[PDB]
Amino acid sequence: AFRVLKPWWDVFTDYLSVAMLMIGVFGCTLQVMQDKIICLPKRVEMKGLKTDLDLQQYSFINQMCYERALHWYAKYFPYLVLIHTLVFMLCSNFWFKFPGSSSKIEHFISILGKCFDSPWTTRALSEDKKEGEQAKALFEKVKKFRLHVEEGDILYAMYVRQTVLKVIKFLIIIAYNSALVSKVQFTVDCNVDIQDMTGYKNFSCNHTMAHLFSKLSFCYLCFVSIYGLTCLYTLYWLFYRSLREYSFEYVRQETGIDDIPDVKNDFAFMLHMIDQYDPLYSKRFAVFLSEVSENKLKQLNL
Amino acid sequence: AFRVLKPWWDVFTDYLSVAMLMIGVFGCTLQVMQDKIICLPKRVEMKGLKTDLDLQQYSFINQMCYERALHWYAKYFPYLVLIHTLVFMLCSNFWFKFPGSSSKIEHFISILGKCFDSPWTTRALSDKKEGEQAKALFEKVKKFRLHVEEGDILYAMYVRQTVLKVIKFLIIIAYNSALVSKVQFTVDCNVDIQDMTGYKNFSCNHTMAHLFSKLSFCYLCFVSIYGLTCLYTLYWLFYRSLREYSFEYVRQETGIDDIPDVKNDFAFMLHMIDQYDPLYSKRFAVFLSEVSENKLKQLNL
Amino acid sequence: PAFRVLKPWWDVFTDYLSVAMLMIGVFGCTLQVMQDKIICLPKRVEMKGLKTDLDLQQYSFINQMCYERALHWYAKYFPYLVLIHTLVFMLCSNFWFKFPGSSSKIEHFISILGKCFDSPWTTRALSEEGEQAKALFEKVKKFRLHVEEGDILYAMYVRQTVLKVIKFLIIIAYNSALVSKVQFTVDCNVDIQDMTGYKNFSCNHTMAHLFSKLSFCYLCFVSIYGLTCLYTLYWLFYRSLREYSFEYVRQETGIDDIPDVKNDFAFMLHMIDQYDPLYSKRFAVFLSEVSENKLKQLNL
Amino acid sequence: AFRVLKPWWDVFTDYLSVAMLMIGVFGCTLQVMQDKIICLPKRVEMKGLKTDLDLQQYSFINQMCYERALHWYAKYFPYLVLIHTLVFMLCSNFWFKFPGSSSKIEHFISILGKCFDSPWTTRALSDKKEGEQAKALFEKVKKFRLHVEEGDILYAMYVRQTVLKVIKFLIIIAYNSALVSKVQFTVDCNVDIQDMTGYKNFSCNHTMAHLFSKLSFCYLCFVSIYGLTCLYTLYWLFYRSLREYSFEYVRQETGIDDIPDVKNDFAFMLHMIDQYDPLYSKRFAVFLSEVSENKLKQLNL
Amino acid sequence: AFRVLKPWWDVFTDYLSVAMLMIGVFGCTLQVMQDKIICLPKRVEMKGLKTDLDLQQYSFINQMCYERALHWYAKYFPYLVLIHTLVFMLCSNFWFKFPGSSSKIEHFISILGKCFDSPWTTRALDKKEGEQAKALFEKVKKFRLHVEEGDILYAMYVRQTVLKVIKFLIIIAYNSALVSKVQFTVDCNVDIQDMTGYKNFSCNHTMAHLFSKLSFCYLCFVSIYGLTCLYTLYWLFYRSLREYSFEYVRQETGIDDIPDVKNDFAFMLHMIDQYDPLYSKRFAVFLSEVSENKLKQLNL
Amino acid sequence: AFRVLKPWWDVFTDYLSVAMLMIGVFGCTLQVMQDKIICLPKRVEMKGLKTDLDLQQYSFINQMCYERALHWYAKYFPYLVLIHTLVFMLCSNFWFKFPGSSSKIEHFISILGKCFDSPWTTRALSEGEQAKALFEKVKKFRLHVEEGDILYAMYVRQTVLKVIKFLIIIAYNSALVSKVQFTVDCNVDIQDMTGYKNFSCNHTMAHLFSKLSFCYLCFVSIYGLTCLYTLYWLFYRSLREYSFEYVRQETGIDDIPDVKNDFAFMLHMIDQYDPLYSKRFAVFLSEVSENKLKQLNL
Repeated sequence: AFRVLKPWWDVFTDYLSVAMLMIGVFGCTLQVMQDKIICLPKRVEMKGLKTDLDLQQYSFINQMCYERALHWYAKYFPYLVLIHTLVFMLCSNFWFKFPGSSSKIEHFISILGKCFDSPWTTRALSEDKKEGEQAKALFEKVKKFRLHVEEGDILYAMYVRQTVLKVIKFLIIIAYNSALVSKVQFTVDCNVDIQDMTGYKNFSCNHTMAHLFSKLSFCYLCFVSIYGLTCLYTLYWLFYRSLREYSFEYVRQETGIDDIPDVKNDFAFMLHMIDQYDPLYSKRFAVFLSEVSENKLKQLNL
Repeated sequence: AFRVLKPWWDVFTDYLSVAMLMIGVFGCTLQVMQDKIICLPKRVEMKGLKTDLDLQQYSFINQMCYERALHWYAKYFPYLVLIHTLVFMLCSNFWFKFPGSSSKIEHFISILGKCFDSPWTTRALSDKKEGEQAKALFEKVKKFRLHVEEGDILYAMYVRQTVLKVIKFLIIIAYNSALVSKVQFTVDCNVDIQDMTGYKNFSCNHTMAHLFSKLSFCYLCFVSIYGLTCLYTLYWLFYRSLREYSFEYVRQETGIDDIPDVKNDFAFMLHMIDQYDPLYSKRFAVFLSEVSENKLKQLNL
Repeated sequence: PAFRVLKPWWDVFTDYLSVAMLMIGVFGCTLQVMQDKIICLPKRVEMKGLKTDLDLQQYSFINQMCYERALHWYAKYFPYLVLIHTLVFMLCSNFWFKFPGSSSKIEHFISILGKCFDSPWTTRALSEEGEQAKALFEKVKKFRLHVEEGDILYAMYVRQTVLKVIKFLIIIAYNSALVSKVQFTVDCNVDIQDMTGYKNFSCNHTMAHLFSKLSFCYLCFVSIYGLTCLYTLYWLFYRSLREYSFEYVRQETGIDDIPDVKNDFAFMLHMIDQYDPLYSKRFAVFLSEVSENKLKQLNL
Repeated sequence: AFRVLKPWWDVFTDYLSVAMLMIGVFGCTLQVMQDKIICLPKRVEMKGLKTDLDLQQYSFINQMCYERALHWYAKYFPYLVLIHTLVFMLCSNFWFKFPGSSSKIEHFISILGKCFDSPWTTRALSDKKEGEQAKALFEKVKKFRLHVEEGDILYAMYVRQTVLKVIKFLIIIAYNSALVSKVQFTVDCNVDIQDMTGYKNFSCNHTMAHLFSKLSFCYLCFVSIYGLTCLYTLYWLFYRSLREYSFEYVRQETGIDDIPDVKNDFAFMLHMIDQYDPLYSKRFAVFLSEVSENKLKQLNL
Repeated sequence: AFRVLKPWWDVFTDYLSVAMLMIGVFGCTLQVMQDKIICLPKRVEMKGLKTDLDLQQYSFINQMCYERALHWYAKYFPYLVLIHTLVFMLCSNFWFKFPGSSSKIEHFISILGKCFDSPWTTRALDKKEGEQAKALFEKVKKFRLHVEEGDILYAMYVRQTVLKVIKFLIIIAYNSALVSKVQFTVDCNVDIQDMTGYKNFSCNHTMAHLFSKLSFCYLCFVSIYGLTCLYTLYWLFYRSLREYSFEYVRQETGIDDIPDVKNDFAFMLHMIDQYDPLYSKRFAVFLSEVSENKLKQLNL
Repeated sequence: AFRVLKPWWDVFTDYLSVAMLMIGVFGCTLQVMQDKIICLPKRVEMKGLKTDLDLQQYSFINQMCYERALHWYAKYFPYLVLIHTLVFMLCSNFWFKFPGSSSKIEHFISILGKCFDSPWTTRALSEGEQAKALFEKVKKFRLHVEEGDILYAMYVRQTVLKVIKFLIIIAYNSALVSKVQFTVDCNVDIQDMTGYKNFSCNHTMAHLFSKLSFCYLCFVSIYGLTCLYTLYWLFYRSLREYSFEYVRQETGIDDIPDVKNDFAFMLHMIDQYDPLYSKRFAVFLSEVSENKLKQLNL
């Protein structure tokens, strides 16, 4: 699968998002099962007060003040969480499933798998007709892959745009979610004009799930902040190391085959992406990139 | 399997349809557990007001004003969404199963898959079993090129389905935008029940009126994106005569300057595949020249 | 299962329609007994309310007395009728698999075609083993004496579609006739005064504006169903299903002596070539004395 | 595969029984969900009557009049439906699963199945292993004829079973038709609870009275059809000698003119097997002539 | 393959046991669903009586008179029927899983299954088949030596049947004794005067007319079960099952050197011959020394 | 699951545990379905008595007296039943899944299953490579087990824990069975907020819990009796030393040695299921049989 093409920052978030999502789901459930606002008329030994209100006047007051007193944030806290998590997940898996930049990844993975474990690699890095035929076919495949992928830049622009979009969505969320968080309170006042229906004008209301939504909001800000720090680090990683230019220096130094060229653009990007998992697949691919090795295979074929 | 024949617009529209179904199901789920209407009579220190009504008269009033005061759009918003999503699903994946129509596509897919990995293409672009495989490839290519060139059964149907989807777009957006303002919270109910209840005018509240409005806005936006994608698909479909294909670049980049020009359904399929990866075309075009057949026969000896 | 190739497109279409009809019927029945089925109030023929002075059980007495005295019989038993009609359709669609007289012949035919479809001699004849081919030929010979003796496997297939068409016509008739009798507000005039004190009541049927909509849907479905059946009723009449003629195979193979079969074998070939038009081609070679002449020559 | 020995009636009655069972189960299911009875006292502008009764005295009245005024049929109809259906199913099944009467059936089925695929059967109608298998099957059939052609234990039980089922039909139809008129909607209840409630006469409504009646009618219909088929069986076992079979058609057609006429259990079972496909009879008949055995012996020597 | 060692009576008994179980679960479920007792105070135009009792004093009275007036049989009838059914089931199967009486059964059944597919039996009534027959003969001798002195596979059968019969007698006894105490309306005289104000109440038990019918049905079913078990108990004792004579097989096969088995093996043969009286002949063929001498002669 | 390595003791105790769990679940289900307390005030022609209490003062009274008047046994009986049956099951099952005492069990079962059907047993009591392999695996397993302990002490240690737990359960169930009453009195000091100080309460599941407690006591008693008999059976001879004596006279072989420790322990256990596996194993325990097999192989 696409496990080799995923640094830590691209799997770490792959869990954070999930966590975020479940919070949202929990909220939604608890917003439906649990009760809601409860409102009582205000009058601005001990004996109780008689309001002389029915069982439907109370429901009318409750469901009028629910939407005439509560701030829009308190009413819909978790739906925004679900929307944001869904958009984040859509961002994380954009260039994997987009045609025009998906076949290249599949071909690269297939060729890397083929060349990772080859007898010719063992023979070449140490210092039959079938093996020689397979080796020659794989060299031709590598050459055609190089000429077919070493011209475009689609697998880098998409990734840059993706990270930029995730970072900006971070900034917006931490902006507004932090702005509107003191408006989730417990006891509110409701001043609606229902005087000819119930006989009372001012009410005091208690929102049930206020404290819990406040706690969940703080947890969500924390998780988002971690997400944003990870994304910022990735964005720094992209824009510092000149990711569109590879350099086979260490392979040349500790291999002895001093003719490996420096590939650029998309292939260099993919090499930089695959050496963050296990820095040896670059060696195996570099084996199949020297005219010297091709000449030695031709000579041994005879 | 079939992912190769599904361009980006198709998957984009499928995701939009999935989201549409999700919001429809969300609305349907909420309507059962929360939605209701509460109606009170109108009479046009602080003390309460006595109406002197039972628990049966209140239910009478509620369920009468529900169906005599609410606009039909507010009552059944999400069922329309579900029906439209169902129609959109039916329109998609419809040009696969109207006739059998599976042999014509699976045969082409298998042909292309076996042609892509044929070493003969690589050798031209640079044992007995290889010769037998090449002979079978040529024979089945000939059979399929003879079968396909019969008419238009997998091209016009695509046009019909896209046109139907666009028409459904226009209608849905039109009447969802027209009536989106009939979802209100507080309404006035004027029913003539005075000889059994005593009150004539009532004021009612619909529980879910600030949420159906937002779900409607989200649904309308998703609809608009869907329609824009469909319009682009139609523009691309009708801008280029996809029933005729020319191997202009293949002959120049390969040197075999005798490859013919195929048309109708086969050309349509070739253009369909050209979007995913413009490499299968050359691999198939390798097995389309009689000179290649002559070379294969000569080398098999 | 095994009896899958013996289903033209309209058969699976009608199966899907029938299952959808059953879903609608069960949905309606479930929604029926899920809520309060009626709300009835007495009638008395600044603003202040009216005190009926009725207990909590007198209201239930009134509700369920007027429910079965003011509602039209259609508004109550709609889902039950939907279920009954769907079950009848499903039973009718399969009254040619379970009858032993037709089941035996169908199993024999399917076994013969299964044996013939994977016989190398068919490929040999079409391109232009041994004892098994001869034995299969005698099996085919016996087969086209066992079945070709009358009209049993075909008479019931044309007898059932007529019944289905009649049922669809009757359903349309009495379901469009009585769709406007499902009202929302009704008047109930029962004589319960020594128990309650009120004689005239006004009632609301809660799910009256729902059964209406479902009804429409139901009609539409049967309408489509009807059309399909009509096509099949037309498909069995323009061409004589009891006469078959091997013509294209003769020209595409050259074995120009295959005869024209009649009766149930002809009908079965007609009904099975619409699934995959090659079973007739594969079977055709097992019908000519030339094929057996070549078999005997090859054996010697 | 105990389906070859099942004429059309023995498979029609099974579906009838399933339908009867589902009707009974549906009725028994709604027997509990819906509230049973509603009783109010009788006093033998417009204002209501103040009964001045609690919610406990109402329950007392309802649950006393329920069992002091309703007829036993109106209360126990579904249970009787289920009991009768279970008895019918048990009677239909008391033919395969009785020791001393099940081994013969399986032996016959296995022998007939093996004989249906012997190539000597088709050979006689125009290899060492095949020859010895044919000889062994000849001996097995000869032994079997000496096994189940002495006692009619497998034929008397079928007649007993069908007679009992007909009797049950008669009883069920009789009493259901007699009592179906006692399921009423509105009833009167005259119980002596005056020192506890203050009222002596009550009027009650039985909610599930217009429904059971309908189901009851349906039940009869199904049962009626059931009985008819059983009656047909008690004309098919008695219009000829069911214990004397005649292999006349096989001799007059195939040519083998020495096949014997079996009798008793074997004749009855052949008459039954000849109600599915008249080809098993001749496949078994061909393995009953000494001429065929002599021909096989000559071919073996 | 235990069905062969399962006479007809031990199928009918299993069916009766499952019927008893379904009746019991039926009763328990409908006991859960209902509302149980309803109690009202007694005062030992028409106007209703005001008892001036709260909504919790009714619950107090109802549940006090429940376990102060109802008989112990009317409350725990379903539990008793379930317990009896479980004991019956665990009693009928206590000779398959008890160690020391299970290995013998599996050995015997496996051997009898092996000694059915043998052409030597057909010959009575080639090197590999001869060796297989000799091995089977050696096995016959060895286990016939094995299960010949430990005669515990038939005492357990008699003991379980006796236990079942005794349990039948007890159940019938106290079910007939206490079936007239399931009454509908009862009088409850509890001393609660300073908490409710009333001293005497009259109560109705909801499930007083369904339990009577279920009790009668249970009595009928258990009576049939007991009659079957009584017949089986008579069967085991009118003749010694510990001795078997192979008279008919000897007279029919002319191998008249067959000895008479005894004790446990005689019991197993007596049990098996009542399913299909043919395995005895196969074992008779495969237990004689004449047959093995003939086999040895043929082998050479 | 190792049926042969289970005697009547194990099967009977497993069935008893199943029944125990059944009644425990039944009681817990009824408690969670229909079980509560109903309390009324006390005043220490017939007419009704007015308490003048709301619909929430009753809830308050019921909740307060459900915690100050009901004994902790009356409320938590099914939970204790479930916990104790669970621990019994775990203790009885904690003998095969120990990391280090499992392979010796299934390997022994496989060896004996192979030895049961070996033709050499038939030949002796009346394929050479297979017989040699079986002899080899047998002798290596003997060497491995004769020095490997922690397969006999664990059995005793688990069957002693069951006995002690039985004793404790009897102890605290017999004493607190008379505290499950139906009618109880509740004297809580809530007068300024309810108006009454003394209440009489009914617990709705007193009699049923009494019956279930009696059934539980009987079932434990039987379980403990069986466990005591098992302990007696283990502790009256050297279960770790088996004597191959009758084999010599009833087989003819005179060179059958007596195995030591855990292997003798399993031999003693498996002898009761069927006293014939010892025969098949003793056939292969002779050092002359291997010599005869080697001679016959040539």
